[PDB]
Amino acid sequence: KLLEHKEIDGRLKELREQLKELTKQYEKSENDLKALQSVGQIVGEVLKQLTEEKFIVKATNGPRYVVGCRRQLDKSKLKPGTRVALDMTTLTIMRYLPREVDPLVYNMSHEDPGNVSYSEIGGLSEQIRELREVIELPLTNPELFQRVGIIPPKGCLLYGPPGTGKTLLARAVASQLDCNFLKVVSSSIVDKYIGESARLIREMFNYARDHQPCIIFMDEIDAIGGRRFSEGTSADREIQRTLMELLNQMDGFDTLHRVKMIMATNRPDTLDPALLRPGRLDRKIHIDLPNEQARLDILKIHAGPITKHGEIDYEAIVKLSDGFNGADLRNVCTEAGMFAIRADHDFVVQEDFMKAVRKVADSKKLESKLDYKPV
Amino acid sequence: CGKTMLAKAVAHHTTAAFIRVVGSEFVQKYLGEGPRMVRDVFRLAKENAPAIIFIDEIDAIATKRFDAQT
Amino acid sequence: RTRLLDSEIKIMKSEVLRVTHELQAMKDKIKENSEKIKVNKTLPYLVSNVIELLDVKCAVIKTSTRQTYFLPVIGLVDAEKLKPGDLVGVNKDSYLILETLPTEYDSRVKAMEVDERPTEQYSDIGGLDKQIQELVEAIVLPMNHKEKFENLGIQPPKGVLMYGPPGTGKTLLARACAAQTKATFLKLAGPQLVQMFIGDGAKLVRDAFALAKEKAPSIIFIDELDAIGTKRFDSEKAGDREVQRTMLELLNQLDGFQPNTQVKVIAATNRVDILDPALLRSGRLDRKIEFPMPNEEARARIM
Amino acid sequence: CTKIINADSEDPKYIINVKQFAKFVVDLSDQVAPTDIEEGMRVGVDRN
Ligand SMILES: Nc1ncnc2c1ncn2[C@@H]1O[C@H](COP(=O)(O)OP(=O)(O)OP(=O)(O)O)[C@@H](O)[C@H]1O
Ligand SMILES: Nc1ncnc2c1ncn2[C@@H]1O[C@H](COP(=O)(O)OP(=O)(O)OP(=O)(O)O)[C@@H](O)[C@H]1O
Ligand SMILES: Nc1ncnc2c1ncn2[C@@H]1O[C@H](COP(=O)(O)OP(=O)(O)O)[C@@H](O)[C@H]1O
Ligand SMILES: [Mg+2]
Ligand SMILES: [Mg+2]
Ligand SMILES: [Mg+2]
Repeated sequence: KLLEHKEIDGRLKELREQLKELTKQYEKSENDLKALQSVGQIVGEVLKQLTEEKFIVKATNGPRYVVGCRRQLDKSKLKPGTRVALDMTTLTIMRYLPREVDPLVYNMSHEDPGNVSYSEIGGLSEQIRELREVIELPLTNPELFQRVGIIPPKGCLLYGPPGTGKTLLARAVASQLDCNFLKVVSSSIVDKYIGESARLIREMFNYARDHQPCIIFMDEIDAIGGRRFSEGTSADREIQRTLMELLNQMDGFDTLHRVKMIMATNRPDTLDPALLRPGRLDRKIHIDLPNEQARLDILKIHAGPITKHGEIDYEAIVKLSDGFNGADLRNVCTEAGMFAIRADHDFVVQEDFMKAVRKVADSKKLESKLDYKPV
Repeated sequence: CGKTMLAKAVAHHTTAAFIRVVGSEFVQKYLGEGPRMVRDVFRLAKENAPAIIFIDEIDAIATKRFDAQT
Repeated sequence: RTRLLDSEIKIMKSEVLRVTHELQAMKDKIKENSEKIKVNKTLPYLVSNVIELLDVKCAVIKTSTRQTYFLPVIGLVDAEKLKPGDLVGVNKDSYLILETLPTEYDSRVKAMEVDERPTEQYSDIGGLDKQIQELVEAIVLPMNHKEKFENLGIQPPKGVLMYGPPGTGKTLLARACAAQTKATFLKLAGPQLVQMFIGDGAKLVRDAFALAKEKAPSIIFIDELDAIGTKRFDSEKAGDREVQRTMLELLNQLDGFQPNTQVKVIAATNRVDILDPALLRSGRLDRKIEFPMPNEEARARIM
Repeated sequence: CTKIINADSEDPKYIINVKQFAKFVVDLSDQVAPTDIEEGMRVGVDRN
């Protein structure tokens, strides 16, 4: 009978399993035994080409060198401008490389999983169609402009009082592109080195030409914008150099095409007239305090998931809401539950809303109330 | 007022070599790169041709006040 | 029983191969670990930053001697757990990455953290029981009844502001709440966020809200906010600008693009008209409570 | 002489910093205890 042969296989197959799994722990650890012999390579840049073999480079360290190559590495393809790798010891060219993508901008491109939409914004749909006209319409249908004979605008800015939705409106656009939408906080781009503030604005807009349908968003430009000076401190010397690098990359000696720019500020009083020029910023979109129909709309957006009882007169809340923002109407929906959070009412009565308005209404007695005007 | 525009039209109908630099790029990070970056522009305008240099936004370079401590 | 002696010969031969199999892996680990500890006793690690991770599986790093390098072979760390912007430990001579270093925190932010728990109790604070309540419930309740705000369903309030005359007790609540909740309390001075070099005060703010991002129960305290929060102004020929940069990030790093509900901000000034209205909007600083002078009965209670 | 950023758990593995040059991962000598090598402290360090 072969039944005693199946009993003997339970030891041999358990013996051959101790050969493969124990050597697999020696397999991967043998990869590191010879992976520790590769040597790093100097990253350089090709300047010109003297002869077939005489090349001339400059590292990203310092001095300029005269260098050779391997005889197999496509010497016709090392154009003056490309980025290459070198040898450390003999200092020769090993390998051509593509461009670099400077990880401040990689961590600027696609780190937003935010999923807000045009349904959440309310009250300013006139400007939403206005803002769509520069970033969505000629990107899909360019021929109508070519038939009339004018060029679509480069970029536009958004100004208004604080808390009307200038940041929110760009987040609606941000959930549409997801790969070539560049949002900038306009204060991460500055550091204490010599030219590193101006290297980013070069290399952001170099990344914009590589992904041709693309949007640049520039929030709170009053950090980097400024007017100019008669040179008071030594800090704003090299900010105006960072600022004049921005002005040139917009409309100096370049077909600024398919690269749209959206900018936002609380006060445009402090902006350089060279930057509010109609060559660089084309349209000026004014966002205001919400109307009573708009205050009706914004309130209903934020009163969605509120477990209430159906007696809510939305008119009287708007009737008291005078000169409010789009932001404190979120506060009223927030603070109405703060009266429900005492006395343990899991619902929200209609009475707490008129309580909620009258506490917000006098807390903004201490505001400044200056509208603002771009000049 | 057509400052950059008139320089475009000159660089289109010219027959001479045209060298076009942005004047906020001489401030490199490493020391000494900038003065090397100046002197080989004019050397390249020397060896090449009866050329033309264009430099824009000289306010990035030529200011009035300085400070020899930073 | 005929094939039982032939199948036992196949079992006894393969089982003897297992004795040489465990001896094969027991012998392979000496020569591999003799060089593995060799590159570990190259313990000086020239730390760097991963610039980009190639595909033609390769990477470009920038050492903190301002030197960039290309490597064809990555090393002891694989390519999956890495990303551009990380900071690793690199061999000196081979320039080969070895470990993965955790975090990047300024030591001035580490001084901001309390580890002392300054004990004060609410009975030491007489005559402010309206203000005591709405400070606690606007901070402590989103830390201990998270579902209670989600039972109804609202966003909880974010950011409080206390203001008034200078002797009315504003630090005194902040030292009270540091003794009550057992969370990450983190304190700030007003003019601490002002630096000589540019961008350092801006970098110092985002390090604090990233450190309080890490400790997910945490509240952050700012004392004398009018040092940085002074109202902006348009002027030619002169004027400070650099202090506005630290404010304009503190606007953004608090509220705006990529919001979060994990940290709570407590701000304390004594003059309000100095402040920029961009940080009194509604959403950056929500609850603006005032501390009046004691009327009559609190003065009996205080002394 | 240098300046220490931080320690880490389970190991000495100290992160160090110098004036303009890089940051290293270092170790003690035998002559000093790991007690008074607290974080944010200037220490003297050999050149090799
Ligand atoms: N029209 C609106 N509809 C719905 N919500 C709004 C509207 N306007 C503002 N909000 C609310 O206000 C909050 C703040 O929005 P946002 O930050 O965009 O204001 P802002 O215009 O950017 O002000 P600032 O530029 O000063 O930051 C958002 O959470 C948003 O929910
Ligand atoms: N004949 C013209 N004269 C002046 N401006 C014109 C003329 N035709 C067109 N323009 C407009 O003037 C704009 C500005 O061109 P240009 O950039 O040369 O001005 P500029 O003086 O260099 O301004 P800036 O120095 O701020 O760039 C052009 O984009 C063009 O739209
Ligand atoms: N019940 C109380 N009400 C008001 N102030 C008090 C009370 N008890 C003590 N104090 C005093 O108030 C001081 C708190 O200072 P504070 O007014 O917060 O300074 P500032 O407001 O300028 O930061 C403490 O020194 C304390 O002695
Ligand atoms: Mg905003
Ligand atoms: Mg011009
Ligand atoms: Mg105080």
